[PDB]
Amino acid sequence: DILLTQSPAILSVSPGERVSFSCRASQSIGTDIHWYQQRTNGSPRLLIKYASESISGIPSRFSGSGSGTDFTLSINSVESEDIANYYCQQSNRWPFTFGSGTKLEIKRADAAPTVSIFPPSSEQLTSGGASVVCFLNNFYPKDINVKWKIDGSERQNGVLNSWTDQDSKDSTYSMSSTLTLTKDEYERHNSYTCEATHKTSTSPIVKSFNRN
Amino acid sequence: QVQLQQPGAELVKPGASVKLSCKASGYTFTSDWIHWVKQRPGHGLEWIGEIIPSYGRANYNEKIQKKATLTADKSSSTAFMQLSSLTSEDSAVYYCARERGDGYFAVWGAGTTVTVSSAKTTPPSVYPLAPGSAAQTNSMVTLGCLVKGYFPEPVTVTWNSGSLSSGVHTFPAVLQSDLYTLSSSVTVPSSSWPSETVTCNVAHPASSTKVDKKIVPRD
Amino acid sequence: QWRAAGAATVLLVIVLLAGSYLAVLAERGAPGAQLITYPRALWWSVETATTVGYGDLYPVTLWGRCVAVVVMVAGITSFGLVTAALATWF
Ligand SMILES: [K+]
Ligand SMILES: [K+]
Ligand SMILES: [K+]
Ligand SMILES: [K+]
Ligand SMILES: [K+]
Repeated sequence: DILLTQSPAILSVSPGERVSFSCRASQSIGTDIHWYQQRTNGSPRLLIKYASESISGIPSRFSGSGSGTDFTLSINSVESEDIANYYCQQSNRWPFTFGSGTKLEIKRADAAPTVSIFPPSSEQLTSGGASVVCFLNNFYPKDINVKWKIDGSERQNGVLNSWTDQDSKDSTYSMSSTLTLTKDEYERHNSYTCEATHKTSTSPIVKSFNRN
Repeated sequence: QVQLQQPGAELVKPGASVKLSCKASGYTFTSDWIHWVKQRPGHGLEWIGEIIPSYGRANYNEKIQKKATLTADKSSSTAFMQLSSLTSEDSAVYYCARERGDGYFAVWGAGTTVTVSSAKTTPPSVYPLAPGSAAQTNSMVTLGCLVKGYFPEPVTVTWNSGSLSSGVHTFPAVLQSDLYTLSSSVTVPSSSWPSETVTCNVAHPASSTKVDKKIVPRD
Repeated sequence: QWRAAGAATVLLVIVLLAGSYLAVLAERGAPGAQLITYPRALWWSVETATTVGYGDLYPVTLWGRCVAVVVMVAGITSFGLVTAALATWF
């Protein structure tokens, strides 16, 4: 069966710059190669067919070239919406096979995170549970640290974090940090604070609120 | 209109089997082939097999253990994939795709998330996330909704029935004690809220539930 | 009768199309098979009927080969006639 090699697995480019994805077939497949785009949580979408044929609905920005064993998918002037995984697929011989995929990463300007802290809802408290949620939104680079403090004392237990993939809207990243406690544990504490430490600042960005 | 319709999710206990469906619309030709592709989280696309509805013959990827059996109903224009004796290795998103006999997948279904686990189904609890009374608002305000205690994945979160897309971030779910939890973020001009309503819609395919939660300022 | 043999043209076009469809149907599932898409399968068929057989495409399965054999004869018989008729009326 035909092996499709896509290397590098990750490609980093600056905004508006031209980028080229590589696809090499283990044997000659003429121009029987097709490219698909798959955004985070989305289904694959056909971009180019038979190595270089345009698909209606796809931005002129996208183009393909090559024949034989080496193929290229190019994007003229990359923009945020192009952030996604790209796969090649061959139909020269049975069975059809897919390349392992290349992720497009965009290197934009640094951006400090927008921090928001939210007290648990009354609806949740009514169930004997209390979740304190903190959003660290739209920052770059993605490297970032979050710290929790209850009544001035760092807290670690009950904290779960989640990081999004690079956003196809503005090339930034976001992170959520959730401190879950029982209604009781929550009732015997005054202030809850979330602190974000990011490259954009020598000092942490802090948001707090008192249960009263 | 949606050319290929697939159910959102299927929970299967280890060892059991499940039959996935793919309802097709739009032009149909005797030369159409319906393909199935498997994709595990964080991984690539794996071809499973294909079937030609007009004749009923199916072919399968020889490189992998055969878990699927493909069939097709011409009268209902529906293709089916029976997956049997599943294990956690079979947990993944399964896409169906249509090829006009010319080599490329013109269109794909939204995919069916299959989870192989012994755990039981559980609808999510949706809680509001409104700023505290001491929070200073800028020219923009950030709101959100907490979706926790659901199983299995996935859940789809939209704002104002989908009319609100810009300024929205939905974080990947985290698994703890056989239950998932995630939050979604939305940012709108500070002046428009609460004057203009902001509601999140949470759909959980596995439990056939969809609830709405209006986000209003704290008391 | 001259343009009545021109009916072979009708037959041929049918065998070519059926051949192409059948060819793909027979070939897919065969690791390495290249005759797996309709358009080129249609080109393969003419290439075969006209007996030009370039080698850029050919069946590797048993039924594929059977379909091929049918297409070949269809071609030979068909062209045989159209040639014999053009020879008559001239
Ligand atoms: K010859
Ligand atoms: K020859
Ligand atoms: K030859
Ligand atoms: K040769
Ligand atoms: K001859």
